[PDB]
Amino acid sequence: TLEDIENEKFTNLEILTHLYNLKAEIVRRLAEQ
Amino acid sequence: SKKGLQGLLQDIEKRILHYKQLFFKEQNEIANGKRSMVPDNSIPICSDVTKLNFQALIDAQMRHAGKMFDVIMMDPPWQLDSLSDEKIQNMPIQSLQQDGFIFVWAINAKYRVTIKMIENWGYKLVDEITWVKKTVNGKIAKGHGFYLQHAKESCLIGVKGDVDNGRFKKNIASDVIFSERRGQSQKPEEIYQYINQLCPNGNYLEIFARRNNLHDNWVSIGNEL
Amino acid sequence: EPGEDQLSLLLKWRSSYIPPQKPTNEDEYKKIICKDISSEKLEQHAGDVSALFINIKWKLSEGQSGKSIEDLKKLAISDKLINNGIIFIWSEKEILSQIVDVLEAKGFNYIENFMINQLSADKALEMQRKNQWSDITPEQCIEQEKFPPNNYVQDIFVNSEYSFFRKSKKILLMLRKFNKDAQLELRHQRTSDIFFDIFEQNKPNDVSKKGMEFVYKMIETLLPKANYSEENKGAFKMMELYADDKSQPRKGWISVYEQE
Amino acid sequence: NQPLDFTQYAKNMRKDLSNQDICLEDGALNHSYFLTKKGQYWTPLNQKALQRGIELFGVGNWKEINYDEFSGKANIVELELRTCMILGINDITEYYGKKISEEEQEEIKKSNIAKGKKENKLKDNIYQK
DNA sequence: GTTAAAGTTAAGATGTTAAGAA
DNA sequence: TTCTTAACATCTTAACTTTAAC
Ligand SMILES: C[S@@+](CC[C@H](N)C(=O)[O-])C[C@H]1O[C@@H](n2cnc3c(N)ncnc32)[C@H](O)[C@@H]1O
Repeated sequence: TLEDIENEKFTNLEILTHLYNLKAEIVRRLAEQ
Repeated sequence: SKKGLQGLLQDIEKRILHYKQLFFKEQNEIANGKRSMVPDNSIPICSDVTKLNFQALIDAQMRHAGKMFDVIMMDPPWQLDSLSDEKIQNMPIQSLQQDGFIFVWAINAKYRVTIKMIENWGYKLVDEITWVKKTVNGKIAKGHGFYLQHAKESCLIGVKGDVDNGRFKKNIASDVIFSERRGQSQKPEEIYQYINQLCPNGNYLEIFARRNNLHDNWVSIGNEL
Repeated sequence: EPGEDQLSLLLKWRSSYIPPQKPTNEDEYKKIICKDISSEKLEQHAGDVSALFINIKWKLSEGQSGKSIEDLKKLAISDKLINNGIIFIWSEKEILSQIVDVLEAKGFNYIENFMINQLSADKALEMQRKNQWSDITPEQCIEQEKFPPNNYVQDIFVNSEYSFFRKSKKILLMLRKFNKDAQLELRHQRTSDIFFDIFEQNKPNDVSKKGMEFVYKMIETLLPKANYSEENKGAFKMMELYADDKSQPRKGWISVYEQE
Repeated sequence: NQPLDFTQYAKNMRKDLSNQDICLEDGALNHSYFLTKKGQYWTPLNQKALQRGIELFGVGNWKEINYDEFSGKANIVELELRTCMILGINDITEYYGKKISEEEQEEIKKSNIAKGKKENKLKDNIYQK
């Protein structure tokens, strides 16, 4: 969730990539219901 | 959970703002001319060792320096990133060097085969240096093993030709490097200091390298490098 | 406190290893004292052992006393003397490859290595002069286990006289002898492959009584079945060639001496 | 003689055998690539590629521009990250679906820099609204 | 409210050995 | 069937939390 994405060993551009991925998934959820 | 995860959406939008600002600042510093930890006298090559042709390296070195390499380091990706114990030997080390040294790092499972490899290329076994792993408190870092608890990494030194000249100072450094673990498979930086004590002002070649070391005056063949 | 020191924290098995006294009952210890292994016949004083020890003083330089590889070339080892055992031999790096192939021709495959890192007592005394009791002999440091404080142990290694990377090491090459039928009973990991041992300058080729107890105990724990317990009477399964006077007469060992 | 000073020597080796993404002009280490992880550097070839690709193709949809592109190390998130600077503004919602040539892009970039400087809130060339 | 003892856990370039794919 | 090859076989240290005083 919010912690493993915020990991320091994770590179910042891939932090952006996976973090955008869960934004897309959650806004798809709000599109669903 | 609609309103709660809407608040979570607002949270990750604040994360968008913070992270975009952070990366924009770092990239603007990059374009401003920020210098990495790498030194300016590093010669890297990003190509597979079994794929590249070393004759180009040979005549490039002969054109730009007039001599051959002084030290050929290698920390092979041993078979236990896979390679083999024939493809490592078949590559042309005996042409890459004429009068110098070779450091081949070996595990306890690949000792006899490494000695045979070094003796086949024309070198004669002369010395061995061992990395002794350490903990943050200073105790020996012992782990795994079958007959004993392993806390060791070996490396064997083979000499091709003559050594009695201006370079290659005798009776230097020590063969035991007591140092902490700093990676999954990452040799210490004391070995490079020992090398620079051994052959000052040299043209070193290192095979199977990573971006961790990339030192000065080093030719740093690798692929993920 | 001794915990903070790096030297005294690395050297704390010394108080936990006291070698036992000399055997007396004449059943425990065996002596086959003779003139030379390469001269005498073997595999008739013993048979089917599981732990072979060769305390070898390699000559390296021709002027220095010792022996060279041709004695090991002509060494009398058969399937009767050792069939399933593991052979322990002291090795250098000038003749490491030579030792490896001369023991490869007999079937002994290298399986593991066990080294000892030297720490000089003279170096400790000199460093304690250079930093500052401390008016005693290095051998007395080896005996009393009185180790002067040192938080950086990498400076205290011995200073050799090599023509290459300076020598601070002591290697025991152990080589398996595969049989695949009778097998070997062993416990795995109750020994570290490194132990930092205190030495003396101008004499690095001598491991003390505590280091000898350490290596003997790791042999004995590495091969539990060869321990003297109700079945090794006449079935010792352990000997040492080129035996020394210290710590070799042992309950369950055959001490192969060398008469002049 | 001279004991082979290593600056221009290493420059010549990097001209000869090293990768093209490590040496620029005659001799340069290209430090911008050794501080970033492998596979993501945004080479000047990529810079000119998206600079010529933002025109003659529908902006907003980067899948269709990446289908005709290398289809390699061209992940979308880096594209929306680095197209902002070509615009000069972080927000793209007001700049969706319209195509602008490069010189006017630099003009509006300079205008955004000037308005950020006058609005004393610029954070390293980046303007927020 | 602070200090110390007990449970935990995660990592450390092992190897022989029964099983089975050509 | 046969040699490999997956496919299984346990010990120290440093830190982190949890609980019992006091
Ligand atoms: C085990 S690492 C040794 C790195 C060294 N210990 C260091 O950290 O400086 C071996 C490296 O060799 C490279 N390598 C692996 N397989 C290779 C291959 N087949 N050809 C060329 N290079 C290879 C990879 O970069 C890999 O990380």
